[PDB]
Amino acid sequence: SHMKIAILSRDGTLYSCKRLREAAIQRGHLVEILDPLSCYMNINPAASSIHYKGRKLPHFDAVIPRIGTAITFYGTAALRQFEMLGSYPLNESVAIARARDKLRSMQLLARQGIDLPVTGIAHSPDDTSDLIDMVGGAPLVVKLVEGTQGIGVVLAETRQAAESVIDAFRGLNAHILVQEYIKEAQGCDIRCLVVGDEVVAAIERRAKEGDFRSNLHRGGAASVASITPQEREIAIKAARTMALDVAGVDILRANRGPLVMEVNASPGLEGIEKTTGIDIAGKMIRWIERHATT
Amino acid sequence: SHMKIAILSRDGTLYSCKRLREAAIQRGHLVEILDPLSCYMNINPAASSIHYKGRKLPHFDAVIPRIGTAITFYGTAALRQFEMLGSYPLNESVAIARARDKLRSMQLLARQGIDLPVTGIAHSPDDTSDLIDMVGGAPLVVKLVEGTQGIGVVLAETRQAAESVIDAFRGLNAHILVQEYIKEAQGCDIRCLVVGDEVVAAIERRAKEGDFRSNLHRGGAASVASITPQEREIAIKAARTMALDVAGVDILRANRGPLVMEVNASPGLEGIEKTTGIDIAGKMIRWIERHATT
Amino acid sequence: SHMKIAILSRDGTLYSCKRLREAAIQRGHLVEILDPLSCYMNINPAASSIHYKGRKLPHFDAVIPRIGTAITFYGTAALRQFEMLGSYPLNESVAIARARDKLRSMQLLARQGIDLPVTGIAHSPDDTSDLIDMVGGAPLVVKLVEGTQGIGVVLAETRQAAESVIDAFRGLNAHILVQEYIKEAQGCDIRCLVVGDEVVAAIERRAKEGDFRSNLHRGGAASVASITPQEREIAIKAARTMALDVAGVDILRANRGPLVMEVNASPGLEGIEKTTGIDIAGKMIRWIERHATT
Amino acid sequence: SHMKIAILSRDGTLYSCKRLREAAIQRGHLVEILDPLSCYMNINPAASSIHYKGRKLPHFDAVIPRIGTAITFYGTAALRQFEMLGSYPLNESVAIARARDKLRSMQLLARQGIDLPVTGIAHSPDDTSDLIDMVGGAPLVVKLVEGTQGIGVVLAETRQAAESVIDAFRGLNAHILVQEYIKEAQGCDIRCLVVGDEVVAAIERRAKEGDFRSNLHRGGAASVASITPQEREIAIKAARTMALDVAGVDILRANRGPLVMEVNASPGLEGIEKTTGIDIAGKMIRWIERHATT
Ligand SMILES: Nc1ncnc2c1ncn2[C@@H]1O[C@H](COP(=O)(O)OP(=O)(O)O)[C@@H](O)[C@H]1O
Ligand SMILES: Nc1ncnc2c1ncn2[C@@H]1O[C@H](COP(=O)(O)OP(=O)(O)O)[C@@H](O)[C@H]1O
Ligand SMILES: Nc1ncnc2c1ncn2[C@@H]1O[C@H](COP(=O)(O)OP(=O)(O)O)[C@@H](O)[C@H]1O
Ligand SMILES: Nc1ncnc2c1ncn2[C@@H]1O[C@H](COP(=O)(O)OP(=O)(O)O)[C@@H](O)[C@H]1O
Ligand SMILES: N[C@@H](CCC(=O)O)C(=O)O
Ligand SMILES: N[C@@H](CCC(=O)O)C(=O)O
Ligand SMILES: N[C@@H](CCC(=O)O)C(=O)O
Ligand SMILES: N[C@@H](CCC(=O)O)C(=O)O
Repeated sequence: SHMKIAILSRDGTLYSCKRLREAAIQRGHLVEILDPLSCYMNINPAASSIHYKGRKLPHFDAVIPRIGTAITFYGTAALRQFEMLGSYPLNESVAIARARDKLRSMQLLARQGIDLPVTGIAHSPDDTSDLIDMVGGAPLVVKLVEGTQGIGVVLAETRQAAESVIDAFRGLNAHILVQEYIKEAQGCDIRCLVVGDEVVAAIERRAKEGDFRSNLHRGGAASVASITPQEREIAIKAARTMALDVAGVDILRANRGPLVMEVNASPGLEGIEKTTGIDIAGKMIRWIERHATT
Repeated sequence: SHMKIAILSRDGTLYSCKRLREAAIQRGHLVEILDPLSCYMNINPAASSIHYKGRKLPHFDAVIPRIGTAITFYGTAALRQFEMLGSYPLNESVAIARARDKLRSMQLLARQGIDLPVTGIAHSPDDTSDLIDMVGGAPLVVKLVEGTQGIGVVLAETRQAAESVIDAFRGLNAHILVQEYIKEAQGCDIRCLVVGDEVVAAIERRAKEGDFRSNLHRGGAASVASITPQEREIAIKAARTMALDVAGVDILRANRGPLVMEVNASPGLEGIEKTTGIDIAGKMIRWIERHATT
Repeated sequence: SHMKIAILSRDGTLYSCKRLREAAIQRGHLVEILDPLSCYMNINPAASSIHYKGRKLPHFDAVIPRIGTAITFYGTAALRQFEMLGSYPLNESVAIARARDKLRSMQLLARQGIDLPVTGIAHSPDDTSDLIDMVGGAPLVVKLVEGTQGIGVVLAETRQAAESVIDAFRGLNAHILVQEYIKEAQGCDIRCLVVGDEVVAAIERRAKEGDFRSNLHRGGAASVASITPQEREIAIKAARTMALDVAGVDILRANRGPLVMEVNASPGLEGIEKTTGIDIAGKMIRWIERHATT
Repeated sequence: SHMKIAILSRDGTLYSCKRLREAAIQRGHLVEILDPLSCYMNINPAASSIHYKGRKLPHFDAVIPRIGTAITFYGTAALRQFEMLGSYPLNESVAIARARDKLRSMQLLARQGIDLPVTGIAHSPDDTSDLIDMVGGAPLVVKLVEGTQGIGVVLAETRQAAESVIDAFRGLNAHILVQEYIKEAQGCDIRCLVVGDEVVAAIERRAKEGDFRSNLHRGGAASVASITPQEREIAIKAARTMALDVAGVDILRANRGPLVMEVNASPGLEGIEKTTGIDIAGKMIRWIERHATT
């Protein structure tokens, strides 16, 4: 087999290490870890070599992009050139790009029939009351975003809280913002990791006592999870819908049923690997092996 | 005929006025001018009405997006919902979005065989000298960008100037940056306006005495233009390649031949209309008439 | 008399016009309106001439700074050099600088015994409940700030609203934030204009029906005002405390008495002049005449 | 003795550790390390207790501020309240604030007779050529700043390089910018640390081969230094001029003589302590002991 695999990321942390690791072990591939910001290239004379620290990169059979949530325009541009050069990517540029846009993504999932929590979109709404009644929620979650980031979620328990929050962010200096209703659940969401056509690993993220969130560490506490065949199907469908080869789908257990809340094109590996003991980084190299062409 | 056409833009300026104007005249259409930021809607239960100042919008047969270069994530999200609701757009969401990304666009044009000036892409290159020799240029233009904007172009006449400039912007607080070679020309570029499958109008933009630029007004001076059949074909091909129904293509007259430098999905109307005396806003309403379905 | 007065501001709008106007009329002074951003100078060899569009400025007997709320670091640097060159300023650099910092200013006023509304300061408080009980308010105003700007005020009517708002902004991407209690009043505040040791003019700013604010135009409606001798004294004391020669003091009429809410070192002239019919721009030139040394 | 000393900083890193360390050792003081962002307090009813994680802070005899270069408005506001409460600060709020403003500081040093390199100040100069000839330098250093930060320095060796750089940053999206001439020296500057009325420690910072800088690590390499009595006097005078109790003065060895280039109100301790083996953190606690009042 023996591939030259590149890993597009900004440094050596567990996930990037765990595949330098699993690609050198598994069918003895060669691996170079490249900062996308240090690539530079002629986007003109179509294709052309990619340059890195004064030398020309040597042609990778595959590229594993792991692009930051703040470097996504240049990151995917570099990714694109590798694709143009022949490298197989897990998660392709177009799909990664789209994925960062939570709005376009939520829309896409919704159109494709995937059960989400009822969700409003807004920026400078002009009539907060009408916005709150739309969506329905007497208590709901407001999620600030700003461009393509996320900079806060907050629970609004009463009508007035939801009003004061929206009116606050309305001062466009916060820009785009999302409304969806809160849950039964209990600060607990299931995170599935999809690689290709299967859910490779899954954990429960539980919130702390003080309010909810649940986030990785906003007071988070991980534990191994018991996914229903229904939840497994959905998390795969979300990834398929998104055109992601590797993805983190987050699911909320509502009375009505499982609801997708978020999809990630660069899920972290540490918490989910350490929690379950599963070789995820290996299932990704294995996926590359089944699809890249040497 | 009689359509309800919406115009997605942030205010009443010549271009937005000139089509409220041309749609009310031409086959007596009804027009509402909407700020995208004031739309708010359920992106979930697939489709769902768009809300605006407390009321529900009434279904537009067509939407004319004219989205700002700084509102492009929410703008195209709102655009998308109109599309999902049945409205025909001139310039669709996906195509508009992509267009803002100058990097993805330059790449796309290049791949599709369109003659551009030789162009390097870079962010934090690590070896400026190698970057400068790549691209070739002893004198070249450095174009700062930052995310998806543009915040400066500058001519670097010597090797050292090109060095000092790159090293300056390299401090990532400027982020993504473009290198391409300077011209014969003479601070003068041809701007074509494409509507559908034809170039509807064209002007020459001439720079002032002090250095170049040429920009609309960075010292700009407009005058009617004599486009060659070759230049006309290209400006149409660029728009086709970009999937833009309406576009501003800017062309540089180089010795080698015409070179596309830029493509815009919301070209201004004033300078080009006043200069030529052509009813552009009408050719766009006319285009809508040939393609929207009532 | 005949002075050379410079006006440090970024353009010709009512206030800047109304003193080019009043300085050319009143004792026939000469006036140049300079953009601070276009000044450039040697801050070293102590003093040294200030340069502007390739020429050296000619020595102004006085400088009227009218520096933007976003240009205040360079603005006051240029201001400083004029001071170093001999020019008398109304509002000096140090005082202007300090004034932009609403936190340092509120603190200073408070220390100097000036009645303010009870006010909490916070950034990432860690225990919102304790913050809300401090300050007291069951209903209070949260005022987002971010560095030195202001980007929103909002009323929180219930405990929960005040909670959700603080928790929202707590995501430091909003940075520094202010809590103070809401009023009787009724979206109405008195704005005094101080020039030297007297209140030169005063208006009432009344809010619209929908909630409060009251702002110039956040639904604002101006009308001539009846200031009590007590309110007049305070607005003068605030300016004195702040070391401002010209200032806009905003006062809230509370049961307890008049409360300073805000102090401005570049108050607008239009609304207050048109409302009252008073020649404010002239009272400022007159002040310059009494204090600048030719 | 036994003082309660607070350390205002955002975390445990060498310098903050090395004084928790030296204050618990030296005359057995009690130390609490507080994040300024987590303080919250009533700036009104003059003074009032400072709150931290739901509890009231207990009165510190002294406060050691170590405020970030990006938190300086809120940081110094919290600092100010400690001062208002009786705590002795090394480096007081006003002096710290001013210090962040490199422009006001360079100006102040210059006015007070301290030899600096010849330095131009500019933002959007309008005539770069005149700016370059002012300052004199055929080769000079351009230092981007933006508000109050620093985001780049660069050497411009030729006239054209200096032109292209200024014209680049001129696009105000870089904001305020500094010109000063380059050196003999050789990417090497002397860094003195002043505590009170003496230079407590000093190192040489040497640049790498590729161009200059010299920065801590922009390729930096530290080594113990041999300060002349002249250089020692200056570094003390700079700190005195700046009203800093603790300061990092950086000096360039020019033919003409020693030139101050920079003054810091929160110098790092690690590089300078490890290089020289001097107990700096102790000389600061000792200073506090001589001046704080229990
Ligand atoms: N609609 C909702 N209902 C209930 N809890 C939610 C909802 N949205 C988010 N949360 C909680 O808040 C946390 C933050 O959500 P968010 O930032 O959108 O996603 P992520 O967990 O991927 O960062 C989630 O882990 C979840 O437990
Ligand atoms: N590669 C180039 N060679 C010569 N001149 C150029 C080049 N790129 C840009 N210019 C000049 O600088 C101006 C600014 O270009 P740019 O900002 O990229 O496009 P736009 O004109 O669409 O804003 C152009 O009008 C053009 O005349
Ligand atoms: N503590 C308060 N109590 C009642 N109303 C307030 C309070 N603070 C502000 N407001 C109202 O909100 C408006 C916005 O206040 P702010 O932005 O702080 O000052 P400014 O009016 O100078 O912009 C004010 O005009 C005022 O009428
Ligand atoms: N005027 C100058 N002449 C020569 N070298 C300089 C000059 N200014 C700065 N340098 C070099 O560049 C480095 C960066 O300078 P700067 O960022 O201003 O200060 P600091 O070293 O405090 O960060 C300095 O250490 C110095 O060696
Ligand atoms: N969200 C869109 C798709 C977005 C895209 O294709 O990029 C939809 O409803 O299909
Ligand atoms: N620039 C890409 C296309 C980008 C896209 O499809 O969005 C190419 O070379 O085809
Ligand atoms: N706010 C400070 C004064 C601020 C200053 O002097 O700059 C005080 O209580 O005196
Ligand atoms: N730079 C000023 C002093 C600045 C200040 O006092 O804050 C001077 O020349 O004195």
